[PDB]
Amino acid sequence: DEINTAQDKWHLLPAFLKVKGLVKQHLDSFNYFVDTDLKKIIKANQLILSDVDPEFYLKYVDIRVGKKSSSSTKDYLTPPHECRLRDMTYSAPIYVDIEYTRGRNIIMHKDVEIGRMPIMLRSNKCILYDADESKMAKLNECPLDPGGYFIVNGTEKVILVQEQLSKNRIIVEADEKKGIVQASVTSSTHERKSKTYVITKNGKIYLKHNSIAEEIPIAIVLKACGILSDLEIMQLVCGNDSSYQDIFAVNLEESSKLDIYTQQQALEYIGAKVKTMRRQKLTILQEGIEAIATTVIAHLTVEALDFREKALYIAMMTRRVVMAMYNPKMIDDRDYVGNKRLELAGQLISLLFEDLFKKFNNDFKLSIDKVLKKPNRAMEYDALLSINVHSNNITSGLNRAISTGNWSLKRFKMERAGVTHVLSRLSYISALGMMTRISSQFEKSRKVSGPRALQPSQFGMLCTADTPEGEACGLVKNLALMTHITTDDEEEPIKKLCYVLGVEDITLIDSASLHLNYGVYLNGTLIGSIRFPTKFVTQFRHLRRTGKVSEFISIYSNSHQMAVHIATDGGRICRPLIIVSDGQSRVKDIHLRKLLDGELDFDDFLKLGLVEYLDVNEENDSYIALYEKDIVPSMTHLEIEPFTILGAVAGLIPYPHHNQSPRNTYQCAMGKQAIGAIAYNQFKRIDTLLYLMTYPQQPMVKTKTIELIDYDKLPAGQNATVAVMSYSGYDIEDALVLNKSSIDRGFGRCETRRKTTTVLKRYANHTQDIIGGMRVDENGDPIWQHQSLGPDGLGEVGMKVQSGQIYINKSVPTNSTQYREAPVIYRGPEPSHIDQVMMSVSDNDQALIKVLLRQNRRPELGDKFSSRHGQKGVCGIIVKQEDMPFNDQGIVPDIIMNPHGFPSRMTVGKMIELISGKAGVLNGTLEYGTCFGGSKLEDMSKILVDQGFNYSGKDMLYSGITGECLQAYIFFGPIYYQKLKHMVLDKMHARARGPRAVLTRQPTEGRSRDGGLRLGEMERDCVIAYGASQLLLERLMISSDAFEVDVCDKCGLMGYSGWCTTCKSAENIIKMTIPYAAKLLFQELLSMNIAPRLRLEDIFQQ
Amino acid sequence: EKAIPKDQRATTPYMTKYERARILGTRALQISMNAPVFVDLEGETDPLRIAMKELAEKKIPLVIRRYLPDGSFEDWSVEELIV
Amino acid sequence: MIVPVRCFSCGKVVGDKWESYLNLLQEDELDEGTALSRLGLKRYCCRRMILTHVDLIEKFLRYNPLE
Amino acid sequence: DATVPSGRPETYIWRYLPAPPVCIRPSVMMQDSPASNEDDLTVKLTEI
Ligand SMILES: [Zn+2]
Ligand SMILES: [Zn+2]
Repeated sequence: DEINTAQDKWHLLPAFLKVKGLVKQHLDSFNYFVDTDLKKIIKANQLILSDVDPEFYLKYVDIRVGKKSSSSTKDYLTPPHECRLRDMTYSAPIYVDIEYTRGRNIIMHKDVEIGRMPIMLRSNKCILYDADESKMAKLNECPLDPGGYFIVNGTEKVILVQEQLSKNRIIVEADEKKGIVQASVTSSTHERKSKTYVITKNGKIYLKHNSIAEEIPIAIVLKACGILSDLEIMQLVCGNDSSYQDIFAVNLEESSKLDIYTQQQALEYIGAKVKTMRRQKLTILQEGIEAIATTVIAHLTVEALDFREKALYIAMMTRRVVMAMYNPKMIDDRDYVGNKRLELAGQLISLLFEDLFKKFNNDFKLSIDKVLKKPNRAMEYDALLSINVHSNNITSGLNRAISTGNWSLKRFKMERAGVTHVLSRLSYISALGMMTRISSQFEKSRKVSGPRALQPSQFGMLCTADTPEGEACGLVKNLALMTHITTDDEEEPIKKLCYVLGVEDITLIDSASLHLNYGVYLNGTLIGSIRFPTKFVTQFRHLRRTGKVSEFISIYSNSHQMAVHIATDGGRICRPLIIVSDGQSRVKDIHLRKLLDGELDFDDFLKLGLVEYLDVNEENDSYIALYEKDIVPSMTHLEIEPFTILGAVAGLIPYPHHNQSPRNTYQCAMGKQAIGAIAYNQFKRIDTLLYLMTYPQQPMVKTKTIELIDYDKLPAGQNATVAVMSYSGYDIEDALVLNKSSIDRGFGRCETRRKTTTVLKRYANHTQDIIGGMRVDENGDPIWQHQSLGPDGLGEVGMKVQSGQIYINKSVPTNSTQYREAPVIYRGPEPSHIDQVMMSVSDNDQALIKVLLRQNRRPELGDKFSSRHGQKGVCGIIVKQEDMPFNDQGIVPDIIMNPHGFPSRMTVGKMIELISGKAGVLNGTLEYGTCFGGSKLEDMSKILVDQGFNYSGKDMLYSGITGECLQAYIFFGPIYYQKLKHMVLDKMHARARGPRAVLTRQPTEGRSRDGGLRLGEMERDCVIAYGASQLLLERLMISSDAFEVDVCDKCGLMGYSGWCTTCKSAENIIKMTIPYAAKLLFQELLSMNIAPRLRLEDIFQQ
Repeated sequence: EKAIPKDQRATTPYMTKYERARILGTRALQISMNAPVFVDLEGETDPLRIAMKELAEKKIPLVIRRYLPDGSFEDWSVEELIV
Repeated sequence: MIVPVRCFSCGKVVGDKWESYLNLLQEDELDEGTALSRLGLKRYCCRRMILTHVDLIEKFLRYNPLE
Repeated sequence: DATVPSGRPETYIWRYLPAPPVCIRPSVMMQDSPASNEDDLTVKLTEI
């Protein structure tokens, strides 16, 4: 069949995904780190020197990860699955070349390991790179596993993509009753700061830096930065517009109000306000201190005597302020997607390793000074034993930062938490969706909902449905399917190109003509102005399409702010788009024919100028067509596939465009909790928790996404025969009816595997734990507590354990000769089965035991199920097959779901899924429910009619309990249903009496600790409103903490054992019951200087 | 500290829900403490249900002391409190 | 993992038809629909039991630990 | 109110510290190290 561009341009998405997988932000960022950023750190910190012994130095020449020069191969890395099993870190050694001087003028190289680098999965240094599923089988790794995380101490940790406002860029915001402040958060490679900028009063404009004592008025700083004419000031910040002149004139007047100014007078004024530098270089306290102040006021570091660049930057800052004061709506949305950047794992580890390497070099220099401070016999030979010992600190910090998520960077000075999370193993989709997950910047004042709303500018860049529920609702975002994140490329060769293309430098530009032409900005900085801004943009775009500049540079033109903007920084979100030229697409299906034939992989569509990346800002300048049919000859691009606006998780939904959006969001939530297949090595894995479906089925109605992400290879769910009808009355309010005898035959049958890890730790007193045990009775059989224990003292593989039995008989020394028993006891309401006992050793010659407890689980009453459309609900009743309604062929539903769930949730996608699945099973083909597409309803109805069924999927059933025809036709067909991780067996908890808090003598607060249910202030309020005083007393005093205290009648102070121990009389001591919380509060108040003396009276005597 | 004489009484002659609940609780506690019951059980063992039966027969030997906010009180037997 | 012995809804034995269905697909190739109809799977429940099954056991056996 | 003893204002200046009972600041058993772990109020009164 001939290739049709309209319906075959979608293959560019699989072409893009082949070389640029879903987990590629992490992958590329980490490869960039380990390949170039490590060299960058080692070349920044290349030499360390000592005050003493000047004829001596240490040089860091080269840096490498995982390879030596001795052999062509890399070093043996313990494979990542073995690292997972043995609770160690998947890391490769960092090798450097050291030039340390010998005392006899000898120069040599070396290959010295300075630590272990935690290697991300499936990166360049990872052993699973370019493996063919056969080496993956040999390495016990899943070929479908996403990669892009770290194994540190055996746990899978992922550095989530970080959202944050773009640095080095001007942001202007207004406010009500306070004034207009607009900042430029500028970050250097060693110093980050924000040049705040607000209007204090009277329309007066000020510059507010942290290092500056008081906000310097704007005319002062403008005069300081070389622009000292006080007319060109108003010309730069005001142009020819009349309103801005009077808006700005007040701070022009102030400039002479204090004292008339030269440049150096303003410079001295600025320098007088600099705070401190930790009292070093005290001899700089002069007019020259302002030079460092202005050098470290922004990213526009000045190394000469020309201040034009910073002057024009501050003038634009001011002019944006003046525009905002003239009228609001000239501000930028802080939630616009074009104003945010995504930090990635490689960048995070780059800065973390830079900090750790600075610490390492400081400590190495300290050790060198301590060694070489000795007067005599300063033998230089083997001066590297210190670094051999000292290599542990880099590894320790690098591992611990990933393990805990707290990143203590002393140099850059902030403490961030939650940088890493444990990779979720509830489902394959759960893991893949934890990949491509974005966490937004904290300290956001969550009381408001600015960065919680969904923006139109995130179309195609962030998934429009995968936003989580409950508390971080709108704070955690997910990447769309077809997306790229730009990488930092050098800006200097683009400035020269801009000058070539007609941009005249600002130093060649005068103030009076600056706001008469468009001004060209490179990363927010005015590099110059150009005539023909649209021609310049077109020529730049032609150069980028012909590959003369990097494909990731973005160029767009703002008309309100007369500017041509060129962005080269990394972290910008972009997506590919077909270029539409002269009203026609550039692909024209010959390229598509080549692409399916094998030629022209996705990169060649970029080299050929047929497809280009667009960031959010260029989309302002673009005009995209969704389809080839509505290409008007004024549009600039054409969507490859519009279903890519949903992420990986939202692609599990059949016909999502037929659903209300909250249903799609809730399915994005529940699909990550669905129970199913995890990996091809799931039975070789030993995880803290794992839910597995016994008989997972691929959905009958699938999408393009689920096969692009291999969801049909490890599915999580089953195609239940569903009758949509009211039945038994046990299906009201999301409750489901489950077929008994479908559960008998294995429908919904899952299992849970839990691991328990113990370490036989050695101690200082040459002593360690042992695992002996299995005592017997007088008849030779073991005691019941050891019924499944084995001679080794570790649970027998395959035997059952009930509650109270031991599967690990560990004993701990009493002087840690004599061992006290500390065995691991199974505490489970239902028995488990030992299916894997792993006996191994950690990296520190310490015995390691891991026991996997497997437990089959029948679907029961209260187990939660969901159906890919946000329609969740527990099993309300399980009924016999004969009581279930049946059709002519005797087909009987596995699940009955209420019709009342459809009208209000408005999930038409679920009905279309039922019909498409029915037509698909009857036709022998899996159907498609892709977003904005899928199998047409008329085709499915035609298939249904051809096979003898109603076109609308409504068959006539008979009642299973009366046998008669149901008076209404029942929507009958297969629907994919997922069993969710929330089972009633792990939620059923009940406590009568038991463990109590030591401090407060109240019931414990955990289900594993036999905890009680807290009766909060709200329930106390409800019981009060009922007027039930005795119930209040019983619930809050009798059944929680009842203490018989001794209270003296003379002094209102609690006694003990009928003794006041303050008057020492025991005559006035009274016995009463009060909350132990009240007793604790009184004893705490007596610890402070409060005496809460209790006065008593008789209840009786009236 | 002064009981209103029975001949005149300002409080309501009807039993409140709180009065009924507290009377049932007190009577059930007494029965659970092996107090004699003045109703025919017909094989009932629950003290609460025995107390409800006595209340239905109006054979509960308790009076309600309703204190007015001014400190006085008027006594109402369970029998005379109409439901 | 492996083909279920019975259809979840009817109870008809479908675990003895997996290999025959695979052989119908490979040797003397048929459409999936006619291959399901050739085996006797008339009801759409028995049809989906075979059509939507994912044979994960063949993938799990690639990690057999007692070779 | 100076009717009762301890109504004198000078008693409001910290002179005697009533160190709380051990039940007020329980010392937990076998955390991390085999040795018992103390708590904040105990440490502060030790330093005082
Ligand atoms: Zn006393
Ligand atoms: Zn069947």
